[PDB]
Formats: sequence, C-alpha cells, structure tokens
Amino acid sequence: GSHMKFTVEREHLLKPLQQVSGPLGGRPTLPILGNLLLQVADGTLSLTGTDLEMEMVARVALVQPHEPGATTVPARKFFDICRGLPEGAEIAVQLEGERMLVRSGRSRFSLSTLPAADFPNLDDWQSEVEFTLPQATMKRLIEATQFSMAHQDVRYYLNGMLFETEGEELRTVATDGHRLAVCSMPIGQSLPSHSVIVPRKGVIELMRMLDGGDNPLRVQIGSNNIRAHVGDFIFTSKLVDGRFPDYRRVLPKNPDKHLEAGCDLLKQAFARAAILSNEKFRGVRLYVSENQLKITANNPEQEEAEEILDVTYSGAEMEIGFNVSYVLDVLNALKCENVRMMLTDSVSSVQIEDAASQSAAYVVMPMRL
Amino acid sequence: GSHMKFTVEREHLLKPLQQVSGPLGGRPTLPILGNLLLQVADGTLSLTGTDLEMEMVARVALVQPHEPGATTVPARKFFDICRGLPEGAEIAVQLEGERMLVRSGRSRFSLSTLPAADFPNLDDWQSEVEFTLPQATMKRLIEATQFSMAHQDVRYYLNGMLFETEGEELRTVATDGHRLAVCSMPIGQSLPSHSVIVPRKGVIELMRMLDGGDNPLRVQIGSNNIRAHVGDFIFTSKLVDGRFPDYRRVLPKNPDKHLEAGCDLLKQAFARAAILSNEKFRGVRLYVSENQLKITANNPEQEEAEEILDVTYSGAEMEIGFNVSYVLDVLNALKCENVRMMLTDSVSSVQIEDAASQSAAYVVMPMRL
Amino acid sequence: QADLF
Amino acid sequence: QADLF
Repeated sequence: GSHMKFTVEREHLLKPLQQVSGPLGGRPTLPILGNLLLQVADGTLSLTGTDLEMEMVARVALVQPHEPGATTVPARKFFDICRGLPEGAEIAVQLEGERMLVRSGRSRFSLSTLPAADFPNLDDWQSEVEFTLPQATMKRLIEATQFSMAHQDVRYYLNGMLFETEGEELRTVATDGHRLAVCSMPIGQSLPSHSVIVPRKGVIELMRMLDGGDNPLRVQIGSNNIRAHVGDFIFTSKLVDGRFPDYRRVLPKNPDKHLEAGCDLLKQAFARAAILSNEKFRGVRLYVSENQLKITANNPEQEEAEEILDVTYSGAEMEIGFNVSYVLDVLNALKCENVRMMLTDSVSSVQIEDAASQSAAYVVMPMRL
Repeated sequence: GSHMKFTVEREHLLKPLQQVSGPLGGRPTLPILGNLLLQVADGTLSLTGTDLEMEMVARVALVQPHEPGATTVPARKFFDICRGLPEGAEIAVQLEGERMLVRSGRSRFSLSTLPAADFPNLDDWQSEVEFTLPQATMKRLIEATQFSMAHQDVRYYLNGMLFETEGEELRTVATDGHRLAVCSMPIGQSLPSHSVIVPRKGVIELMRMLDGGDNPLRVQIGSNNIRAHVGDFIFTSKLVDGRFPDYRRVLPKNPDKHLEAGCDLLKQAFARAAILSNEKFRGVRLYVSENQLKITANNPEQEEAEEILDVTYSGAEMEIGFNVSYVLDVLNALKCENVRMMLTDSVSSVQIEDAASQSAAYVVMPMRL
Repeated sequence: QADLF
Repeated sequence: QADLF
C-alpha cells in the first residue's frame, strides 16, 4: 500500500515501543538503524528495531480501520511522543508524502521518514533445534553466569555466552579466561546436542524481554541465529561463529581439599578485606587451616585488612591468592546459605558451588602473591 | 594525648561518618583533604571533613573508656569499613605508631594516617545574624530556585545562590543571566537585613544535611561565612564575595497580558513539543490568542510538533519564543494545580508563578523567533 | 537567546 | 593472575 494509516490506543503501543526501541543506541551505524520499521497489513501493526547484529519485532492487533503500508521513523522520537501523550489517549498515524503524522487530541507531530524498502532484515533462515521453557528458567540460567563473560577481549568468542542443549537440560557457560561460570537447568523435553555462542548484546536483550509473567519462552536455534518468542515479541540475534572453551576440562580434577562456610559471612569478610586491596590488582590472600579461614589484603599504602572466619575444613594447610572481585562476583551470584570451595594447590583453579545444589558451578583461577 | 583510643557502637558512628565523609570523594586538592580529622576529648569524638572552602563537623558521645588525642584517616575507607561491619558491631579504634587500627570481632584494619597538626581549619569569625527555621522551610527555599543557578559561568557569583533575610522572611535567589528564580518564606522572627551568596557546593551540602526529621535548623551568617546546625552536625561554608543581581529590578515592570492554565497540562504540552525542538537551542514558539495557547517546535530535520491548549487569556494576540527547557524547569518546580504567566511583548521577559501563591516567582527571558 | 540583564 | 586456559 501507498497510504499507510492506522488508529490504536496509546496503551497498546507503549510496551511494544519500549521493547523494540531497546536494541537501539544514541549512535546508529547507519542513519536508518536509528528508525523503527512500521508495517500495517491485514489487521496487524508490526514494529521492528535492528542494529544489523540483532532485531526485535513486536506485533499489535489493529481493531480500528486502517490502510496497508510501511515506513520507518525515528525510534526514540516516536516512542517519546507516544509515552508523552496522556493516559487513555488514542493515536492516529498516517503517511502524508515523505512525513509520518502522529495525531492525538489537539497534539500534532510530523516525523521524517526513510523508505521501508531500505530497512534491513534478520529473517531468511530455518531453525534446526526448537524448544520451550519458563521465563524464570532462562532468567536463572543467564543471571548465574552473565557476570563471567569477557569484556572486549581480543578472543571475540569469550564476549558472549555459550548456550548448550544436552539431554533434558539447557546449559549456559561464560568465561573470560580467568574465571568461569556454568549453570544447567532441566526443561522437561529430550533435546539433540547443540552448542551456540550468543553475543554479549544478545544476552542483554534476552534478559530485557523477560517480563516475569506466565507467558512461556519459545526458543529456536539455527546454524547462525537464535530466536526467542515471548507473547507478541520476537527477538532474533546472529550467533558468534567460534570455538568456545570446554567447561568440563576447566573444572578441577580430583580436588584434594574441601572447605565449607556460610555464604553471607564469607561474602561480608571478602567485601571488607577488598577495601584495603590494591585498586587495580584486587589481590587478597586466603590462608586455610583446620576449621579456619584467614583473609588478608594489603595495598600500595601498606594498609592491611584481616578477616578470620570459622569454616569446616580438615585438609592440609594452604595459602592461595585471589582477585577479590572474582570471588565476590561468585558469592553474589550464589544467594544460598552455605558455600563449598574445592581446592588443589596454590597455583591451580578452585571450584565454588552452593553446598546444597550442583545446578551451578564456578571456577576461579588464583593469582600469584 | 599521644595514644588516642575509643570504642563506639557502629550504630552511633555510621550516620555521622556519612554526614562528614559524603563530599570527601574524588580527587582532593591536597592529600590530607581526603582524610577525616578524628579528635577524642572529655567524652566526645569529633569527626571533621573539609575541602578548604567548607567544613562538616559531627560530634559523637563516647560512653565507653577512651584516651584523648587526634589523627587523620582516609575518609571513604574508614566509612566503608564501618558500614561493611555487621549490624550491632562494636568498633574499637586506636593509634599504633603512624597507623590507625580498627577492630571489631575478628576483623582487623590498619589504616594510614596524616598528622592532625597538618589538618586545615577555616578562619574564625562571628555571626552577625542568627535564626532558626524548620528543615522543610530550607528544603522548599532551595528546591524552588536551585535549578536557575548558572553552570560554570565566567561570572563566578551567578554560580551560587543568594540567601537574603528581610523582616520576618528568608529568601533565595538564583539566576544564570537568562532566567531567574526567587522564593520567600516566613520564619516567625524579626531579623535584620542581610544578603549573602552561598557557593554551588555549599547549597548542595545544606540540602544533604536535611534528614527530614523534627530536628530544627539553626543558621548563623557572618560577613564571609554561613553556618548551619542540625542535631550534632555543623556545616560551615565560605561565602562568595561578589555583587549579585537585584531580583526586584529583574521582575517585569508592567505585564499587560495575563495567561492562566493548568500546570500539568501545560507541562505535558511543552514536554511533547520539546521532542521536536532543536537539541542545542531548544526553541519553541508560543502563540497566545483568546482562551488559546499554541506551542510549536521545529528542528533541523524539519520535523514539527504542534500543541493546542485551552487556557484563560483575554489580551491581545502575540507570538513569543522560549527555550523549552527553561519553561519546563519552572513548571516542574511549580508543583501546583494552576499556573499564571505575565507577558509584555515578544522581546521582554515573562513572569511565571503559581496562580494561588506568590511565595515563588520565576522570570524567563525570551529568544528571538 | 536574549539576556535577562 | 594465572590463566584458566
């Protein structure tokens, strides 16, 4: 159609526009990536935002009369206009030449457009692996590992999160080369074996689309893309094409020593000792002995923090250095009563878990002190 | 004393440590300005923070045994340690050589110090005017004008807020050379006439020390200083030595035309129109006619916003241009049902105020259209 | 923008 | 800091 037109309640646009205006930024790569694609056809309004690496599509039912067509408009300006109109407003939109008109009451906005024919498409693929799971299960999987992803590393594949299907479980893995996080959850369906890397920005969007309601999450994985559906939202992302490290060989083998302690007391002791750790290197010393943990931190000013804790430990005495931020990131992600630490020696990785659950495991490599 | 020592409950030390240490973050001018001066004498612990232009002193009663003395300790580190300890914790502090030791349970911190003799002091002075007023009255006075203060203007004196005492009232004035705000409140005491400029950072500290409780605020003003007492906290600031503009001569002399409208509807119309105004100049055009206001905005993309409102207006038709951010700031500060605008012509200032109260007035100079 | 003073 | 891999 040439004369796109539609009328819809303000309320029906707000959630779609926030979700679709999300995968965007203040500086688009190309001017058209700062716009949303609007399509009207056969009782549906479609809204699409993209950055060429991922895309978000929302569909809105059109009950009132409308004319088919498509255009693109500045995303943030269109969103701000609709949000800024009063509660219960009705919004009438129509194309007039090269401008998109937005009308409500006696408020009139004329927006610039770019041709819909120039807008990118992240469609044109078929899913190989498909499944559904509760939103809470996806949120739990991402929250348990996201903090361990790399930050702008030269090894591009570490700037992402591995998503793995195996048997009846979905698993996530994140690592930055110093520490690793892994979490597996049952989803109730038998799955083929599949491993893909979702990029950093894709992981952020998958989380942002979770509303906490009872709408199930439907995931589709292709060879170079992943797609997630929740209600009338569809999120698509390109996959990172690389070989991710194997977590099963990164887990410490035959752990000689086992320490167990209250999660919160251990966290608060590390958080206090961190204050007097070196602001760049963040190194703390752990001294483990019979039912005792001693944590010490010093900094270039020669200030010192010392924490002594009662723990359950019966192995050989050992001293080991850690970046205190990597330990705190783990303890913050556990949210449990008791934690277990599995150690080998001072120059080898340590495995940290909830003392009650194996669903999540954390591996932190030490520092030399 | 040579061997300062004290023991205090965390509960009693935490809010005082926040009051004084709050603005000791960032890069201190001198290394010792990053420290707090601690003084122990005759049942009282004094905690002082300064930046040379202002100072903050908190007094904490010492119930448990203590030894007199003084030292300086890094403010933020000392605060973080005390905040990080568990609720109900007892904190034992003592000098040992050139270090300050902080102990609680089996947590031990050794902090670096700088000599108390090197801690800077503000020059002594005497109050010329003194008065008390409720905290809510000070907060109202500051909130009603603070947004009109200049932002790093070459005219240093516009970067602060005028505080004026006259008759039974305390008044604040702020202006940046384009717009002005003034607010007067009754304080129930007959006072002499005094006019001082409090610097930007001093205004911020006066606001920060208001806890919303029932503790009254005692103010003292000297020739070159201002001091505010609330509970066991004392804030002192140097004054800005300059000649502030006179608000009485800036208020429009004979406003011909009077417009009245609902505050919120007017704010929401300006806010929507602002979306399609020039991001740098923020210019909107007002067209006032019989019971009607039309607001228009356009930008370099040639996008246009137009709002039509019903208002109460019976003067001659006129067009006037405004920076929409200056108008929105006034409307956001007027937290009222109806607003009144007093206009003269297109090249002269407008006065805006609550249609019910004259306690606050706002003056905005137009922009050429 | 015109000067207020 | 030692490398995990």
